[PDB]
Amino acid sequence: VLSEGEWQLVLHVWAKVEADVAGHGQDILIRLFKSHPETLEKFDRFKHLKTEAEMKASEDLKKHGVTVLTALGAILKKKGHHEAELKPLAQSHATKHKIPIKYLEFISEAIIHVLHSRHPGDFGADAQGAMNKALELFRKDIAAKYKELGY
Ligand code: HEM
Repeated sequence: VLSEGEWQLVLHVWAKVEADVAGHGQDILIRLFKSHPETLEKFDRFKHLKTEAEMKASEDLKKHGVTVLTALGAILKKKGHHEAELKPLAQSHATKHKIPIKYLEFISEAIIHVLHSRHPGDFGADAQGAMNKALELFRKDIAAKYKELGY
């Protein structure tokens, strides 16, 4: 589990993200889609986007980026007790959207990359290690639910 100090580093940089949820959402999803094209194929809403410029110009993508980061924010703020927040997410992503745990690892990488780009001062090695731990916890718990339903 993460220590109180680790959660503090995670939430300190996350407070910086909340100042521009939409901007962060775009960078993260675009990074995910470009680095791992197979993830884009999972979104019927975004499959038509063929260039980074098109992705950046999509208000629909920006809207989803907010949805994603808002859900993640609520999870991170629950620190070591995010059971209630994960249930609906793990459920939909396993059976409805069919998102393998590996894709959650990909988006975690994208999140960490964008955080470093936008908040280097509050995202040094210690904060980076803490965020990695928080995102690993997120994936681990979702994975447990995935195994439960046989996905
Ligand atoms: C930080 C990790 C993620 C979070 C917090 C997150 C959160 C959400 C939320 C809140 C929704 C809308 C409600 C729902 O259906 O549950 C959603 C929908 C969806 N997510 Fe995620 N998601 C994450 C990662 C991913 C990844 C990695 C993929 C695909 C590779 C993905 C694919 C989808 C799809 C396809 C939908 C349905 C979109 C639609 O039809 O409008 N998500 N996600």
